[PDB]
Amino acid sequence: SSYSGPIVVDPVTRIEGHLRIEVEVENGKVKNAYSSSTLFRGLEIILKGRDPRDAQHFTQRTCGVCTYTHALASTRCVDNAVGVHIPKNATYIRNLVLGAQYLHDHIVHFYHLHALDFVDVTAALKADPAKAAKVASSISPRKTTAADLKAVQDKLKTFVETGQLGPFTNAYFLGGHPAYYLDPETNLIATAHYLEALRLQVKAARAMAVFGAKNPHTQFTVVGGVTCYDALTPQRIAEFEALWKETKAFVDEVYIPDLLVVAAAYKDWTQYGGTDNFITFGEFPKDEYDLNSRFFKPGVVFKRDFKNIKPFDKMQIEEHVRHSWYEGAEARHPWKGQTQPKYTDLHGDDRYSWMKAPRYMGEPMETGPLAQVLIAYSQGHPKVKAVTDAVLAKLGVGPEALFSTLGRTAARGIETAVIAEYVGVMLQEYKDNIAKGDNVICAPWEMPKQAEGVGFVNAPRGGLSHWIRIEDGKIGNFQLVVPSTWTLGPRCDKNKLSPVEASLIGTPVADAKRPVEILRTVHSFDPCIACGVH
Amino acid sequence: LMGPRRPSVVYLHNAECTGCSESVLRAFEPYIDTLILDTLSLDYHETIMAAAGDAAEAALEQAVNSPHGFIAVVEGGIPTAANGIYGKVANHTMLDICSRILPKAQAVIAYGTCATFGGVQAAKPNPTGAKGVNDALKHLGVKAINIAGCPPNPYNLVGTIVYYLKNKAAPELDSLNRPTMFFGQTVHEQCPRLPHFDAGEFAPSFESEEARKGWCLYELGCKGPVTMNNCPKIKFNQTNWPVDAGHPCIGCSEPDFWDAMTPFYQN
Ligand code: SF4
Ligand code: SF4
Ligand code: F3S
Ligand SMILES: [Mg+2]
Repeated sequence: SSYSGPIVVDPVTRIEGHLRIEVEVENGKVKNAYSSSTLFRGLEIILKGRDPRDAQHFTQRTCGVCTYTHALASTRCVDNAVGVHIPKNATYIRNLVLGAQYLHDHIVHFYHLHALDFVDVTAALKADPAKAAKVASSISPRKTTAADLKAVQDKLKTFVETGQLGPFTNAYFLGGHPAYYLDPETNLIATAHYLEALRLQVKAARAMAVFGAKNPHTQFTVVGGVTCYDALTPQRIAEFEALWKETKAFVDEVYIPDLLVVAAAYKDWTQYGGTDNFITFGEFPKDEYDLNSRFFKPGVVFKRDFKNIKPFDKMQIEEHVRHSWYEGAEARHPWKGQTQPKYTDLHGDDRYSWMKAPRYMGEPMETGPLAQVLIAYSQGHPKVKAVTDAVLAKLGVGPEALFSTLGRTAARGIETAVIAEYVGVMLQEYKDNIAKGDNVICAPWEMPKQAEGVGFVNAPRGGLSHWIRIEDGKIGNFQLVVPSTWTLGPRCDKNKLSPVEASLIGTPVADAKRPVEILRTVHSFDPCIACGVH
Repeated sequence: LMGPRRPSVVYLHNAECTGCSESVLRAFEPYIDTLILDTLSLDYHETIMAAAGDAAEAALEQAVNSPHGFIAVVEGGIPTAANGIYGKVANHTMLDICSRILPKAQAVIAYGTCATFGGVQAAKPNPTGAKGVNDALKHLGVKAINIAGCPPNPYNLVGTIVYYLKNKAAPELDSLNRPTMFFGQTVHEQCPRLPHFDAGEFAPSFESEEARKGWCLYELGCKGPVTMNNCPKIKFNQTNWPVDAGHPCIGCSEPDFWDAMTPFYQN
């Protein structure tokens, strides 16, 4: 049934935002790909002329999945422009909320966005719950009984028997599919944990609201620090701590074991969806002005040469428009950025996306968990090395396996585990700082009439930067360069395929009508199209 | 996707950030699993649905043309400039999609300030010509219940749906088409700092001792006096809201707030 011809997936579901993937297939394998982002909003246009203090409120609305991240990036950017050094406690609180965001985002991604590419929920109805419970109890220190899993099966049976399949309507697995491999019991375990994760994520998000007012779209950051004096109180700290502990337990006892069981079943996915080059900005600073003070450090790698990690030079970023729906063909550094929409329809004048195409020293760069993890590993990060090595050993694969769709998915779990533990270290440092008598959370500052600033966040999908030019004390230019822009933007003016496009070459497609293999790879990057385009 | 039994919901994503969808995932008592398994049948939702591509489009068609009827929940503004091309799904403009689907719904809920009033992409100079659902579709007779905020409190969505299912009618609506049971009071009249406002006790800066003591945030830009929402009462995530986190209200449940409430740090 080895198909030759096009496949279009539009909408790509189980992402944030509006993505169209086009591929050409020859003899059952993808030979070419296009990543087409089909919504534009124009937040950079909207920002022009406004008060720099307002930017974070607008830019947070770039994305409600990666909520907080853009508020943080804009506030770091304006902090930097005005030259304010925020208080230690503001760094701690901002870092703690960011840690919490990573845990929420990655848990929801694995279960609620990615897993239906690999789990046949309807096959869970055939499972033996007693066998399933034995398997679940062998992979986690949390013990699960047959009755626990039968309750899930009974609920699902009632739902399926109603004939109203809801979000499972027309799923690629219905009726069976040759690329879906799990046995019924493993499908039941995963489905049980999918459902569990729907309630656990409420707690993971609540942790952000403890200090950050609300989720989605936090409201506690200002130029110069944070506003939440209540965050200094033992009661709020204890509330945060309890939510964090429960979230961490879920990561350690539910997510990571399930990730490993699925990866083991899909070990052929080490052979697809690799990429060449990696960029990361580092995260969780001790010093807001020194990226190398961050718990994860910045770095750049070309052609998988992890022995030669290059320093990150912010001046080597340019955003291309030749294959994008903007005027002309000239790439721009974001301090000289331009956002001049000009639609030509799909492939009109060889343009096919609302995303710009960021290039670093002219090269397309993957960012996100795989970049973070591999660069940190290669810098000798002891926590990243410990977890990564244990994952490799459990799966029985060498390090080359990480350069793949499976590898990327594993890296997301690795980062989650490492960040979950590091939140506890940050929390203790914060408590210790309060105990020394430091109760300051915001510092005074003055608006310059003319300035340049940049803010860097390594968000759940990778390296985020916001760039401001202040003119007459107003926004002269404001440019966002977002992780999904790097990963899922189109080709550049050298016609280099973007990471997602390149990674799709070689994908086998068993059934062109139900191209789950394309979704596996695309979802492994965790696309966010509102982010990528803004 | 649906047949008899649980009421069918078709959820559409226009020009949006998915923060409104994320807010629904925060539903508490009932939680989202209860809502999707017991209360409703969520028959189209691009963020969480299994099907993609042509199979997703077929799921949407099946839900919209069902003889049992459906409720539409709409997230995001509708880009109308340049004949709708700034926003497409399955190569159809969002304007065309909503124009075809929403007149077929038994009821429409516009969820979030983008869908209600146009939102962030409609702020000046509105390069995409984004409009709220009722503005964009006036000419087709669509009158969506507006549940405003950026994002709204998910309590307000669930409460509206439950009311509609029980009473087969919309609750009482204000002049912006928002339910009075949630949007009848200003944020400010419900705020714990109101006694400081009354006393002229304002924080002059975020670093000030007055801020530390919880003085009123009006001088720092608080829009609570001009904003209708239930934030201080219900709170978010069962635990907090902006002013209790020390930050002014930015007015996010009001029309055109991005232009009307700015600069956010002035009054
Ligand atoms: S109302 Fe706010 S949170 Fe909801 S889609 Fe619009 S920008 Fe996002
Ligand atoms: S903080 Fe805002 S909502 Fe509260 S009393 Fe002052 S002006 Fe009103
Ligand atoms: S900013 Fe919005 S969430 Fe409530 S406190 Fe003000 S209406
Ligand atoms: Mg940009």
